[PDB]
Amino acid sequence: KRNYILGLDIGITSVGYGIIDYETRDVIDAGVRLFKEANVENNEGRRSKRGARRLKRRRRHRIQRVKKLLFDYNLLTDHSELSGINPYEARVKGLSQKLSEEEFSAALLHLAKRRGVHNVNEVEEDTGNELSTKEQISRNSKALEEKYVAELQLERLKKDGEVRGSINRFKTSDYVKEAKQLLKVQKAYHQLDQSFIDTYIDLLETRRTYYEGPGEGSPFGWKDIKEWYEMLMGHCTYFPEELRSVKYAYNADLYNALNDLNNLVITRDENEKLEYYEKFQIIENVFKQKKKPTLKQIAKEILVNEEDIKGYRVTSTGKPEFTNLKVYHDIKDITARKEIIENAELLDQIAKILTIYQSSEDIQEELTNLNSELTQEEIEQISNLKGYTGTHNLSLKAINLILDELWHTNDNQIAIFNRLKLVPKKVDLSQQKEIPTTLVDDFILSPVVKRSFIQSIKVINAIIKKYGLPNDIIIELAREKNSKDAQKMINEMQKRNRQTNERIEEIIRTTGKENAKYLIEKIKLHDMQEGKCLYSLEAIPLEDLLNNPFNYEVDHIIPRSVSFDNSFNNKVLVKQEENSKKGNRTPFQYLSSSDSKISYETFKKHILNLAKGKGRISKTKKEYLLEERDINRFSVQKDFINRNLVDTRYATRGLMNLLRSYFRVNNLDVKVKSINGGFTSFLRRKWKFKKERNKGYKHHAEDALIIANADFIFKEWKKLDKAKKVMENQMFEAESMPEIETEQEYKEIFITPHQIKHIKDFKDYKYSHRVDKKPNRELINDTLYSTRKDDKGNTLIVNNLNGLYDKDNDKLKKLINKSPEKLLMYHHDPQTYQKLKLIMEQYGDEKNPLYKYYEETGNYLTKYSKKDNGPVIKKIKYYGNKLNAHLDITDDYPNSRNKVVKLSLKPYRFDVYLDNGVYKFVTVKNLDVIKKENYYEVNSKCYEEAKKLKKISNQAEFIASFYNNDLIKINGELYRVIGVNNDLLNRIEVNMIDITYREYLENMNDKRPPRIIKTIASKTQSIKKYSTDILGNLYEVKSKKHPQIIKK
Amino acid sequence: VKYISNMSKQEKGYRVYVNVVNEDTDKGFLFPSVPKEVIENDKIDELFNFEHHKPYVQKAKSRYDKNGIGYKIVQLDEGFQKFIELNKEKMKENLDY
RNA sequence: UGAUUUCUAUUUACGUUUUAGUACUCUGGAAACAGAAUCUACUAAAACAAGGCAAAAUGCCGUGUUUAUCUCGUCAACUGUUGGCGAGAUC
Repeated sequence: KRNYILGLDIGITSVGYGIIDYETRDVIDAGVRLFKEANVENNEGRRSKRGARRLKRRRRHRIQRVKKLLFDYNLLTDHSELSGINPYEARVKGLSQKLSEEEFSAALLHLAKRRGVHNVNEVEEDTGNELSTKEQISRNSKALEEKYVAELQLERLKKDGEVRGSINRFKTSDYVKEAKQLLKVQKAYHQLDQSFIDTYIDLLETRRTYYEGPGEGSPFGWKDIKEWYEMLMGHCTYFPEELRSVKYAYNADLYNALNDLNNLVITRDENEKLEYYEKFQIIENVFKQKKKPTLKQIAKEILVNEEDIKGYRVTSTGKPEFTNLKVYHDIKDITARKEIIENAELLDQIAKILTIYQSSEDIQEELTNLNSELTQEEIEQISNLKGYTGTHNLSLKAINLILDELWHTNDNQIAIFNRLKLVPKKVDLSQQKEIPTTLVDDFILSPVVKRSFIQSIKVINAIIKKYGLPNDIIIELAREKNSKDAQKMINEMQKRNRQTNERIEEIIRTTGKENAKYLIEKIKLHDMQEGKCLYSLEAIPLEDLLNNPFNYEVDHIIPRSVSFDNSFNNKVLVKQEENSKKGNRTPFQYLSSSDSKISYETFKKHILNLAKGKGRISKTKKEYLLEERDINRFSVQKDFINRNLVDTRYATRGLMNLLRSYFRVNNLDVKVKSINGGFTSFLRRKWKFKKERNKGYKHHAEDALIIANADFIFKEWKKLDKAKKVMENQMFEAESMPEIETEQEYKEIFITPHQIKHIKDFKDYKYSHRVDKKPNRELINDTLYSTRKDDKGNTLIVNNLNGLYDKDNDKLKKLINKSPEKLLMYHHDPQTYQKLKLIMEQYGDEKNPLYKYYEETGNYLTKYSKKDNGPVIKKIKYYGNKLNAHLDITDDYPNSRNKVVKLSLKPYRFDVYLDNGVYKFVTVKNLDVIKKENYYEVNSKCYEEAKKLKKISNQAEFIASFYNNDLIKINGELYRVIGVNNDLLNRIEVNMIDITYREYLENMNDKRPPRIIKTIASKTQSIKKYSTDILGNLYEVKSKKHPQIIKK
Repeated sequence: VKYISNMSKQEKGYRVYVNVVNEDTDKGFLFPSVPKEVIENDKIDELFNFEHHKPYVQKAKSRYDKNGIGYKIVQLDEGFQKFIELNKEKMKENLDY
């Protein structure tokens, strides 16, 4: 039960934990929990396919309902036939003559199939054919000023020969007019009720609105407007009764703006912060008068200079980032009536209307039903507003409370949240045994960091359960957002390092030595300052620098005592005397003193001109050099430590707040802290714990252990206690008695490798892998294929070739030059193939010869025709591969002459049996699972057939079953299961646990295939099942013979 | 002994540096903003009342004739008013005054 | 060394393939058309992750998240054997 300093490293695929003894500094344990990287693309695809299924089913059911209606009024029977009925001709004929029952109902069904668009406003950008949907419908309707849709369709069919395509886009209003005229004249001969005509018109021009949602029985649906509204906004994380506000509300905008304002620091003879009256004057005279605020306006507001102002949020380029007033200025540019624009409740209601309502007429009617002073034409102008989406973190009640607290004090959101220490009240943390994991779900985080937080939280839960409540917990979160952002950063790092290496090679070729490679830091610093010291402005020659650097020291601008910043933005290559006279001082606190060189105004001019010069000075460094504040105060140390030592990112902030709140609710005195990444990077560098990391998963634990030691150091020195009291937000009694002063004290307390060897030489790590057992995964590949059975008995898959008139599509030339017998026109249309080959031999110079042919002649290829009236070729079918594994769907297609299949049956698991002393196994594919109402059942018939496939006897003693990453042990060697490679050959694919096999081969520079395939047959000694904890402790597994069939 | 070691004219006042130096210790006090009414009237009695950084403590120099900026260092009892004349031009060189 | 966006709702016009018709081509032919292939196009009906619900319905679910195995079992769903919430146990 020994108290330990728990250390966590949270990444996108790993959670590394390190348990270190509190008072002896020895390593108790260290492990890594692994998990696949979550991705929003999977959910996005599932949602898109669900919507597509909804659309298809709705259209089919609408057609079935029209069919039932026609069967009611005897417009059809169960014996009719419409084989030869072309619905277009009969539909244009119904406008002027009599239609038979068979001719009528076909036109009615063909109308009910494609019925146009109700609201032209909502449209996607899925137009490769360069045509706006709204614009296409408008042009068609302009061509329909004196025509019905049936007339236009049939005349286009008679003129060109095409009806379907991107030109058949109409709006429902016009189809409804045509159907109404048809019913009008057609009513005379067939007995049709007025209510029947109304029912058909309803079935034609009715669609679900975006607020009704799905019907009854759907778990995603609702009952009325209140339920949909509550579901869209969601309950507040703090207030269960009050729902969240819109992201672009008025109160939320003002809250963010005042947070920005309270983050200000102004060098004036008055208070350096912002007072109440000044803030209100700013809101009225600057924020309410200009849409996008600038630093210049806020500067000239209070009679100060923009250059004297510091501490403002920045954009990517270097411009100030101040919160703009969205709703206020979007309304003021329509009406300046003070009663309408000023009333905060009216603007909040307008925001809530514009956000959750999107169709123009509904916005109009629900602003009209917001009874107030609001006029009517103002509603007309407001309806056409754009860009009101998003949901705010907190509710409007908490918004107003924090708004009062922000107006009256000088704190920001961080400081207010740390002060009042409000607890998440969704799930009560008091009568909950373990850490609540559902609290992470309410937070608005990406599923990647959400999964990582759930995993880290459950790891902390297991650690607490198996070892007791800790004393100190420390957590570091990775810089990478996803894998692609990590790759962006890696690419930029390699590119910048290559450029610095090439510049260093140029310098070394200039002077001549290997001496330039060792001076990198200094030489780059000098480079960013045009060979000039900053404290004294004396010239720093590069030749002298290469020769004898010892007089040119890399001084830290803000002392390491308080700043903790060791980044590139905190170094200045200076004369030795300037550094010797600087000491534990800031350039503001030194340059104006006696010991220093040239005064501070000249330096300010030089550094502000250098910051504007070619971006050679970072914004952080520019703020560092001009720190005119007293670092001896507590506020400045708090700011520095919170910025460059604590993870101020919202994700780590929320994880911290959750852990601290749960620990404080149960009155369990446990201190948790978060640490900045660059600080741990400097530690790992100067410790030389491991300069290069290629050993494998173990690295993820290592850093954790490291930061644990970091927390250790923050307990072993009374001087550092202040930092320990800031990294945890623990109340400190004006104390300021103990401190760390000389930067050499920083070097001694931090750089000194205390207990580093025991962290290096550890060889008893642990590893835990994640098991994905959820069935109903991706079953089959989505694309659908046809097959042709050639003279060779093997069946052949037909692949299609699209877009024959692009410019970078040489696939047709490739197919004609490699082996033309793969094309189908070779065997079934040799004349057109000869014409195509002539064109190919004609235009070898161009990449796609057919495109150049079409651009030079204006006619894309025509089929061979005696009268030269053949059709157009747009896609070409060509042979592919054999048909080894496939899902046959011939039963769905009627009397097909070719078998229709889909490819790549995705496997789900595999069950290992032992028959008469030889090991066999049955691969359960994802198709073999039926989803009966959240009850997943393995098909007994298909499973028995799969058993029969391997000739598995009945007396075969069932050994075990294996899902993804369920640990297996064969012949005595332990591996993790990647999955079935080729079930027909009794092969599985496994991998190592402590390292990827690719890296295991890259360590020894082996060129063997980086994947391990094992064969399960008589050539196998034993097969055993092994799992692991969520901490990494290995365990055997009772088979529970009779493998799992039912899945909840 | 208190020496006026460096001065810098600002828009609304003067930045002052004062070294209180005993036999073996030099304590540097930086006053970022001193009102112009106190500077132009040689009101050296109001030095400490203005806000200042914590004193930087170092070993005492042998003498305090000339600092790095070449300004002539004067004693605080002589007043900043005379310092304003000592090196007005040298201060004009480096943009303070 | 250099700062939050999840979940969900509506609809359109495409696309893939089968069947049928037509156009195109190729056999015996003045012709009717007798006949072969389904390459290349147009139109219509239908299927479009396997399937499972439901009974005239602006009908529903099916590629997302959590996923440490298996025990005594209390109390539960159920077409008999798995899921909370606990006690427990691992070559």
